[PDB]
Amino acid sequence: RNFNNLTKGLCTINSWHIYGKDNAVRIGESSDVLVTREPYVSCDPDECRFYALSQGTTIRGKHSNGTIHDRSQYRALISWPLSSPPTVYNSRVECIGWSSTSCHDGKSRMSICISGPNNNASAVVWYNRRPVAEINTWARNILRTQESECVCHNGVCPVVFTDGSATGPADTRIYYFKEGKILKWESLTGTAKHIEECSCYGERTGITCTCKDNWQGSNRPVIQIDPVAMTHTSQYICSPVLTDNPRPNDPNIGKCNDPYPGNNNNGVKGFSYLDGANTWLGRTISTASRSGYEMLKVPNALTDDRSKPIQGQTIVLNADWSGYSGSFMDYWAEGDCYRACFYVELIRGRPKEDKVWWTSNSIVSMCSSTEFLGQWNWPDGAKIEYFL
Amino acid sequence: RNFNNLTKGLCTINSWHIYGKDNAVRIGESSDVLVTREPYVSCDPDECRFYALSQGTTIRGKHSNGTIHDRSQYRALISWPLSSPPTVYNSRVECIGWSSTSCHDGKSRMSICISGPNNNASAVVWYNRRPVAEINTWARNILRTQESECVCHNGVCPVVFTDGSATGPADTRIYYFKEGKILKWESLTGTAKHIEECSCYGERTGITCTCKDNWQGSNRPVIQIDPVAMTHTSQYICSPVLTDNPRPNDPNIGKCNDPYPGNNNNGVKGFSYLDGANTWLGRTISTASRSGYEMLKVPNALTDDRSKPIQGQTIVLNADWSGYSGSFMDYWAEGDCYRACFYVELIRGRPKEDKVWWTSNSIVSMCSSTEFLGQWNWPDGAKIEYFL
Amino acid sequence: RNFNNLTKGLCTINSWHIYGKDNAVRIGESSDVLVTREPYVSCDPDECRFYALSQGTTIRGKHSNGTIHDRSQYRALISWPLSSPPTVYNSRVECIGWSSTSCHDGKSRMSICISGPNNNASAVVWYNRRPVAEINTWARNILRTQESECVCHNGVCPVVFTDGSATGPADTRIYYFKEGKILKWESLTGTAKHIEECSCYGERTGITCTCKDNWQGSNRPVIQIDPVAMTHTSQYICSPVLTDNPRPNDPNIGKCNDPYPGNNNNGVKGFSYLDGANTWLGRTISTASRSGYEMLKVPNALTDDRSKPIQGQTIVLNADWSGYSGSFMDYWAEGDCYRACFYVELIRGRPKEDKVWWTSNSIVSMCSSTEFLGQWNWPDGAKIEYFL
Amino acid sequence: RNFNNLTKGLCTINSWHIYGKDNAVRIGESSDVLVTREPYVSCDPDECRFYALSQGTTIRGKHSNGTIHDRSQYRALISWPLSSPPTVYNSRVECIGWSSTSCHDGKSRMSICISGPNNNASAVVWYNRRPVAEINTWARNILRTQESECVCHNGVCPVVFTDGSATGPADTRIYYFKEGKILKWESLTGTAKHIEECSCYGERTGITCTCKDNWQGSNRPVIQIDPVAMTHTSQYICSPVLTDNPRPNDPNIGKCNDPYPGNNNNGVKGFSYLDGANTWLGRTISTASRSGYEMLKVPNALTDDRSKPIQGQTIVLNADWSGYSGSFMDYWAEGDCYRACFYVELIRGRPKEDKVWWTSNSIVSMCSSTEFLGQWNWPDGAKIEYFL
Ligand SMILES: *[C@@H]1O[C@H](CO)[C@@H](O[C@@H]2O[C@H](CO)[C@@H](O[C@@H]3O[C@H](CO[C@H]4O[C@H](CO[C@H]5O[C@H](CO)[C@@H](O)[C@H](O)[C@@H]5O)[C@@H](O)[C@H](O[C@H]5O[C@H](CO)[C@@H](O)[C@H](O)[C@@H]5O)[C@@H]4O)[C@@H](O)[C@H](O[C@H]4O[C@H](CO)[C@@H](O)[C@H](O)[C@@H]4O[C@H]4O[C@H](CO)[C@@H](O)[C@H](O)[C@@H]4O[C@H]4O[C@H](CO)[C@@H](O)[C@H](O)[C@@H]4O)[C@@H]3O)[C@H](O)[C@H]2NC(C)=O)[C@H](O)[C@H]1NC(C)=O
Ligand SMILES: *[C@@H]1O[C@H](CO)[C@@H](O[C@@H]2O[C@H](CO)[C@@H](O[C@@H]3O[C@H](CO[C@H]4O[C@H](CO[C@H]5O[C@H](CO)[C@@H](O)[C@H](O)[C@@H]5O)[C@@H](O)[C@H](O[C@H]5O[C@H](CO)[C@@H](O)[C@H](O)[C@@H]5O)[C@@H]4O)[C@@H](O)[C@H](O[C@H]4O[C@H](CO)[C@@H](O)[C@H](O)[C@@H]4O[C@H]4O[C@H](CO)[C@@H](O)[C@H](O)[C@@H]4O[C@H]4O[C@H](CO)[C@@H](O)[C@H](O)[C@@H]4O)[C@@H]3O)[C@H](O)[C@H]2NC(C)=O)[C@H](O)[C@H]1NC(C)=O
Ligand SMILES: *[C@@H]1O[C@H](CO)[C@@H](O[C@@H]2O[C@H](CO)[C@@H](O[C@@H]3O[C@H](CO[C@H]4O[C@H](CO[C@H]5O[C@H](CO)[C@@H](O)[C@H](O)[C@@H]5O)[C@@H](O)[C@H](O[C@H]5O[C@H](CO)[C@@H](O)[C@H](O)[C@@H]5O)[C@@H]4O)[C@@H](O)[C@H](O[C@H]4O[C@H](CO)[C@@H](O)[C@H](O)[C@@H]4O[C@H]4O[C@H](CO)[C@@H](O)[C@H](O)[C@@H]4O[C@H]4O[C@H](CO)[C@@H](O)[C@H](O)[C@@H]4O)[C@@H]3O)[C@H](O)[C@H]2NC(C)=O)[C@H](O)[C@H]1NC(C)=O
Ligand SMILES: *[C@@H]1O[C@H](CO)[C@@H](O[C@@H]2O[C@H](CO)[C@@H](O[C@@H]3O[C@H](CO[C@H]4O[C@H](CO[C@H]5O[C@H](CO)[C@@H](O)[C@H](O)[C@@H]5O)[C@@H](O)[C@H](O[C@H]5O[C@H](CO)[C@@H](O)[C@H](O)[C@@H]5O)[C@@H]4O)[C@@H](O)[C@H](O[C@H]4O[C@H](CO)[C@@H](O)[C@H](O)[C@@H]4O[C@H]4O[C@H](CO)[C@@H](O)[C@H](O)[C@@H]4O[C@H]4O[C@H](CO)[C@@H](O)[C@H](O)[C@@H]4O)[C@@H]3O)[C@H](O)[C@H]2NC(C)=O)[C@H](O)[C@H]1NC(C)=O
Ligand SMILES: CO[C@@H]([C@@H]1OC(C(=O)O)=C[C@H](NC(=N)N)[C@H]1NC(C)=O)[C@H](O)CO
Ligand SMILES: CO[C@@H]([C@@H]1OC(C(=O)O)=C[C@H](NC(=N)N)[C@H]1NC(C)=O)[C@H](O)CO
Ligand SMILES: CO[C@@H]([C@@H]1OC(C(=O)O)=C[C@H](NC(=N)N)[C@H]1NC(C)=O)[C@H](O)CO
Ligand SMILES: [Ca+2]
Ligand SMILES: [Ca+2]
Ligand SMILES: [Ca+2]
Ligand SMILES: [Ca+2]
Repeated sequence: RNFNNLTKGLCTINSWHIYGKDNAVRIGESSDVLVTREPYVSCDPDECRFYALSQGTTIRGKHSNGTIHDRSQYRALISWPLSSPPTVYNSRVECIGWSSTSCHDGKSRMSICISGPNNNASAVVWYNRRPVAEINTWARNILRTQESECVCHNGVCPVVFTDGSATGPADTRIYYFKEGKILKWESLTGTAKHIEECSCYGERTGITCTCKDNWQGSNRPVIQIDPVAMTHTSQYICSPVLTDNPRPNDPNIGKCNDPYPGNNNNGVKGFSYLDGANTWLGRTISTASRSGYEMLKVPNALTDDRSKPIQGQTIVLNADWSGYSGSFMDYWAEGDCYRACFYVELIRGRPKEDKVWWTSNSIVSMCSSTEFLGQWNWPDGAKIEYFL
Repeated sequence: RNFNNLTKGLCTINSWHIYGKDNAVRIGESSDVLVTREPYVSCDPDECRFYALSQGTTIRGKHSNGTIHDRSQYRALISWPLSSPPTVYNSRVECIGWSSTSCHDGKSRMSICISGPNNNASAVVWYNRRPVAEINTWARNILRTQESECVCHNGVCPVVFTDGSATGPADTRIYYFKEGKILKWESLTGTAKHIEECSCYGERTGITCTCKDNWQGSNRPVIQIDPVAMTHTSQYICSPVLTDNPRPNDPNIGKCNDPYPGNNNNGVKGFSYLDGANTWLGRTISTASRSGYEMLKVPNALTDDRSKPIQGQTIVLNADWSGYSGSFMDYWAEGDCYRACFYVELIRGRPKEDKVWWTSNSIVSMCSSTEFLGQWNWPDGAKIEYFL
Repeated sequence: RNFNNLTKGLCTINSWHIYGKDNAVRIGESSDVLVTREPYVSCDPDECRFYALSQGTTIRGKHSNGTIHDRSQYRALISWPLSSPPTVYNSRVECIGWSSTSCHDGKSRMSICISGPNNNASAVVWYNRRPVAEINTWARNILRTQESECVCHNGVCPVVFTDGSATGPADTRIYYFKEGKILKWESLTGTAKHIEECSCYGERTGITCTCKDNWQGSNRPVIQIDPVAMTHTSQYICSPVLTDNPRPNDPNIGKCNDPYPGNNNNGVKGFSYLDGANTWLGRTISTASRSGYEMLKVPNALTDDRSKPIQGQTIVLNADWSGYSGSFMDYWAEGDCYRACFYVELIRGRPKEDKVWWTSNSIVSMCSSTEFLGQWNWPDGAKIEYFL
Repeated sequence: RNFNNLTKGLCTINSWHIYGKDNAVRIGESSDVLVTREPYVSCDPDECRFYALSQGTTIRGKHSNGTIHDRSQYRALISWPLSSPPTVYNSRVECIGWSSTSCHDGKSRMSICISGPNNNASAVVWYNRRPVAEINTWARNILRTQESECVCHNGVCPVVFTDGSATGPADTRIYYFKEGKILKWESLTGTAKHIEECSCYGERTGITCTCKDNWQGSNRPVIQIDPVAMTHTSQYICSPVLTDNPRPNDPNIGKCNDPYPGNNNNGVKGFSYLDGANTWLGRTISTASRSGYEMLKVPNALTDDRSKPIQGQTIVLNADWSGYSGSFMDYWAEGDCYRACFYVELIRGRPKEDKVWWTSNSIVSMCSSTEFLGQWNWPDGAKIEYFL
């Protein structure tokens, strides 16, 4: 086996096709399905799998009560076969904790989990299913990371972490790992003013991460990483097509180097593919809550502060609950280009559906097509009343 | 590994022996068995597996309510080990959608799933467990395909699709795939007037598909495909032994090039093995409903419009519910001939058994023997009353 | 891989040690454990597994009602990992039917299942998980076979079948298979007057089978098979230590060439290891019913009509229900001898425990030691009251 | 494959990081999780797994009633994937019995289980999943062994056994196995006065075991084994930091060659890493009961009868139930040193929580870091009230 190199460009994105869907909440009404949240997708050279943070209980289990909670000792990063639900019997534990990332470098997989109390959390870096390196909290305020896959080039796998305030300046670091060992880290540079939950993908240009500004911005910060030089830059998506949630209405001029104002101290993990005229942005349909999901083709969104959509695709109707979303690609697929993919977390239960005492989710996932495919919409599909 | 070539003839069929049976509905009364329909069987070079369209819920789950429905977002093609039931914990998702086919070419498996609304459906073609090609609806009216396995020769795997009316002329296409890529497609030619749900098998003569005419015919249309030239012909089974359901009583003269009249706008997926004096036809015993199943040896059924049975075998008693049936063979078995096999879907629940609110099925499967074996009958075996 | 040859003698048997136990009925009180009966054990070159005939329902499932029944369409030979219980999710179906045998030849496994009505049953012979040969009933009266493993030498695997009366002369045949194909069969010869459910093992001397005479005998018939010449002889165990059930009390003179009288038209599957001074016989402790199990060292039991025990070991107390028992060995273990092993079926439910409506079992298994080990007793361990 | 040699020293232990946690009792409230106790962890060259003694029933099963019991016929050593819970469907049975050890030698795994009545117990030694050797009780009083992993060097795997009184002088033996065969055994020598449940680890210095004195001592006995010479010595941890439970308060002078007095006829399995200035001891926080767990850095604890802690880490709060603890390491990890690891059994149910009728546990596990990591605490996390 050899380390994977990012040698291809993105395939032309003309629409999105269904890739995976687990119907976890439907099935979990009567099966031993683990309560999860913060899911993602990540590929090995021979298999692609679903990932999420378990809550250490099934949905029907009485311990599902209180699972709106973010950071218990009962959480772990688990993975399971593509489009199956996360069950007690099919889920593989990657590491223990309440914030994670994971990626395959072509030879083996690195997984990182953070655990601990708010003022004393630590990351453990696993490589080829063994713990290799550990990182202590540097700001003593909820050390946290991507909640979707990292990306590797020639064995080097950059990861974005943040430690510090969720509502003011924080201490963000980019770490560069190889075989689970720390090669280097650096403090965030550039014009992004707050960074959380980066969604990343790689292509010949380098590694691109679209993150969330939880503090003041409703445009998304972007970190661009060179995995060879092990350096990065940051800014915001310039486009006035705003993609955080909640968010103001779309103006006609966006902001490249500062948060677009209107909504403070909140946000949702999201993603984009920034590729000149082949640029597509994901966002919730609602500007107020985590409901609906759509993709919008916004040429040069990264650099053009006047850019608007010229094409789109609804993924989840506004009437249906969405949640976190993030990027991944099958770096080991055949062909001359990397096919852009993404997942959407479909959150069920609390806080929006409070007749149940749990919070969980299912997953839907799409990849790009060079065809102009007809669109459907993809709800979680569970009926809350059945759980009462 | 090499691509499989269709180098053998069919084994002489003198009777049928039990091959597989999953008892899924019996077991699912108290186990996490997924609700399915439209099942089939398909072999890899090292394993044969059961396939079906899941409904994204177990039978005992409250979401089983309403599963008579054909095309939800919660359906997926799943596969699972031969004669095991389709459980949450043992089922592998091949792709997402509500109409499917799948086949191994000797090197890897191609699976195709169609999803979408009626007017905007699309096929995604997967090869070696990755999405490779996509096909948009061409008639905007329920793009649909075989619901049983396709067949490959030297890497070329033909698949029959239909888009358009179920009750009038429609747009049927034969696609030719290799490694999931589209080599060619062509519009239906020949005398078949309506084509749905083709059941196919291969042998040195080429690929033979027995389909369903949903519009006017109660004889079955046949498509014969040359996978090297990538061309086909079509007609009907000439025999007056009629094999659709519902259907008129058997006359003494059949129809080779037009639908045999009497029953309109309905039908069931079925199959035959058309091999001169070694010809066997499957059909429901009832002419009115999907109940019973029998095999009948009808020499030269394809070409002889006077042909009648000379031997037969009951598979399912008329007192028991049947359903879809289709062909498959183990192309990788030892020996000098291909052993003909088939499955019968045993539908339980709605619409025929409406005291439950679900629709599901189990599977029984047979292969041919050169012996003249004694016959049994093979019911689903579940007691509906237990589910109340 | 090479075919296994029977090149070793039996290890000296000085006691028996615990080998496996699945506690299936205990666990099945609250888990998806399949109802079974007629279990056995059989080894591959890399793994040993438990085998049994499923009834196509779990114990807690409502379809467990009526499982005292021997021969439904819902039965199948399943296998599962050593000492695990037979669950819906871990059981591999080998073939469909209600009477079976199975054995590995060193390269692949042959499994045989018989299915059908009483007057029209048939065997299907599977090799390397594919159907290869079929055998129709020859006497039209419940074609039936060993219900424990067969044994192979240089690719030749003999199997004993019986078709015909259970209460008078029947038609017993010994078949010789290689790669699932029929090399030869022959009618029973020798002095055994009725043969059912042979338990077999192999060693340099050939293949030895201890069977059951269901008609008149309470001593056990023995068939000795030469797998090279493909010939056999038969007689009874000469010893007055009688080992069928039910049975008369032990006399002082046994019978070598005729049934020992007293009990007609009943019996239980059993086994022995016949090895001169290293001979050990298994039997139920009760002479009236299937309760208890003990091993007795009876020198030259096969040939000495006065032979009595000189050592023994209780396996199951008389207070606890037993059932079928049979022989197997790990032919692929290291060392200079084959270690004798056996299983005992521990039947729970009907007819003896009729407060439940089901019949099932668990398994306990022992192998021999050259040590003189202390003895325990090994009950099924389930409490019937829990199932009410 | 080659036998592993103990060529490395221990990594410097500056703190402990989370390694694994199964949340078994939480999950088992609504899933088919087996009741266990006496768990441990052990690595193969390609995977690390959790181990424990099953009770042959799930927690929700009615047979969980009475599982405080130590030695039934329904117990077995099982293993299952790291941090998954021990379920009916994912647990692999290693051998049958109620006292165990297991270890991989670099080529294959040896597992040992003891079963039998108190006066007639016996060990069966399994190697590469086959029974190889057996050892009869020598003192006829509950033959028993480590309840955590053994350690191997160049194919030789020492194991400590005890047979005889729990409350007076007993007969302890050290056995030396290779490929499951007995090379040698010897009677305990040295100054340790009573030995049970040794927790062992290996490094270039040899094999170090920290055991329990059940008779008079609240300091822990230590056995140091040379796996090449196949000889050993014994004494006690000299440190006045006492680590058994229950135990007296810590004095200022410990005892090197005799039990430290105050508590008789009780104890708990525990462990330490004895490595000069890199020495760390584990213990319950409570001196009265199995509650809490902490690690304490006690330089030269083995040899210094005045030694006190200079650093520590809380693992489980005193408010939470703990239980057995033991050592293991991944001998096949990359790097220049062996990373010390340990598990803590978190016992739930009887005798401390008697509103339920069962006794079970979950597992938490840590390994060492060269960083000074922030500490969390790791409770079982189940709510007993949910089980009522
Ligand atoms: C079968 O399936 C197919 C395939 O999926 C279906 O076809 C798809 O249909 C959907 C739905 O219509 C389309 O999505 C929309 O796309 C438009 C963009 O395309 C339009 O505009 C293009 C740009 O035009 C401008 O520039 C060009 C320069 O060339 C210039 O020519 C033009 O004059 C103008 O200046 C046009 O080029 C384009 O035309 C082309 O395509 C047509 C087909 O679509 C075709 O007929 C033409 O011939 C030509 O080829 C077309 O006119 C997106 O604008 C739109 O997204 C907006 O609207 C949705 C609601 O529908 C909303 O959710 C989005 O967020 C967005 O609107 C919000 O944001 C805007 C930007 O800030 C803002 O301006 C809006 O006011 C709005 O903002 C408000 O809401 C948001 C969200 O809550 C909030 O945040 C804000 O604050 C505020 O409150 C859709 O994405 C697909 O593109 C189309 N696909 C294809 C391949 O055709 C087909 O319908 C299905 N068939 C059936 C029968 O069902
Ligand atoms: C143990 O197991 C074994 C193995 O399974 C069992 O043996 C099997 O027994 C079954 C049941 O009998 C047989 O199936 C039937 O086969 C017959 C065909 O064979 C008969 O006819 C042959 C043809 O004869 C004609 O041509 C020859 C030319 O050679 C000429 O000689 C003759 O005069 C005549 O002109 C004969 O050759 C054949 O004889 C041979 O075999 C005999 C044994 O079967 C043997 O004894 C002889 O010596 C000789 O060797 C034999 O006579 C099928 O016709 C029949 O199928 C029809 O009937 C069933 C109901 O039973 C029905 O469901 C079928 O659909 C079909 O009838 C419908 O369709 C017809 C065609 O259109 C129509 O004409 C009918 O009116 C009817 O139509 C109505 O119903 C349908 C369905 O609902 C509806 O759609 C219509 O609209 C309409 O309403 C059976 O398949 C097996 O072949 C046989 N197997 C073997 C190897 O023997 C054995 O019984 C078991 N033992 C025990 C104790 O249980
Ligand atoms: C810790 O574990 C160890 C290891 O397991 C335990 O030790 C074991 O203890 C058990 C139980 O006692 C033993 O099993 C019994 O073995 C005897 C056979 O051994 C005895 O007889 C031998 C033969 O003696 C004859 O020939 C010799 C020639 O050398 C001659 O010297 C002698 O005079 C006589 O002529 C003796 O050699 C042997 O002595 C040796 O071993 C002794 C230890 O056992 C030792 O102390 C001596 O020093 C010497 O070394 C010994 O005396 C079996 O006969 C017996 O089986 C019968 O009884 C059981 C009930 O207990 C019954 O279930 C059996 O079916 C059988 O009895 C039935 O069948 C008979 C034959 O037809 C019949 O005659 C009986 O009347 C009876 O028939 C009735 O019941 C059956 C069944 O329902 C029914 O079908 C009939 O119709 C009828 O109704 C046991 O198998 C183990 O051998 C022994 N193992 C070892 C290694 O020691 C130890 O106890 C445990 N410790 C503790 C504290 O628990
Ligand atoms: C974020 O996470 C980090 C990392 O985990 C947290 O930092 C950790 O904090 C914990 C809790 O405080 C520390 O654990 C304790 O460690 C001390 C040992 O360190 C102290 O003592 C050292 C030795 O000093 C002596 O020798 C030196 C020689 O150099 C000499 O200088 C000195 O004068 C004295 O003579 C000091 O070196 C050390 O200082 C160093 O570290 C400091 C930080 O800790 C730092 O600030 C300094 O600058 C310097 O660098 C420090 O003073 C353990 O003693 C202690 O364990 C005892 O207490 C706990 C309860 O807390 C108890 O459970 C233990 O069993 C034990 O006490 C029992 O046993 C004793 C021995 O017999 C006995 O004397 C006690 O009376 C007591 O006995 C009673 O209870 C037991 C148990 O029930 C019973 O059996 C008996 O019978 C009896 O009833 C803790 O382990 C970590 O070391 C520390 N880690 C690090 C890297 O800093 C941080 O707090 C977190 N942040 C936040 C905000 O939460
Ligand atoms: C604390 O809230 C953070 C994250 O919030 C989100 C969410 O659904 O909004 C869930 C994450 N939950 C988990 N990863 N478990 C939180 N992140 C953490 C570390 O709690 C937020 O981005 C502000 O810093
Ligand atoms: C019919 O009874 C036969 C077998 O009886 C036994 C039993 O528990 O006694 C179960 C077998 N059940 C199964 N193998 N399924 C039967 N054997 C058969 C073929 O029914 C008997 O040996 C007489 O011929
Ligand atoms: C009998 O008690 C012994 C062991 O006690 C412990 C315990 O939780 O205290 C459980 C073990 N349970 C199991 N290993 N099953 C016992 N050990 C045995 C062999 O029962 C003790 O160390 C005195 O000899
Ligand atoms: Ca924001
Ligand atoms: Ca029709
Ligand atoms: Ca008898
Ligand atoms: Ca003690």
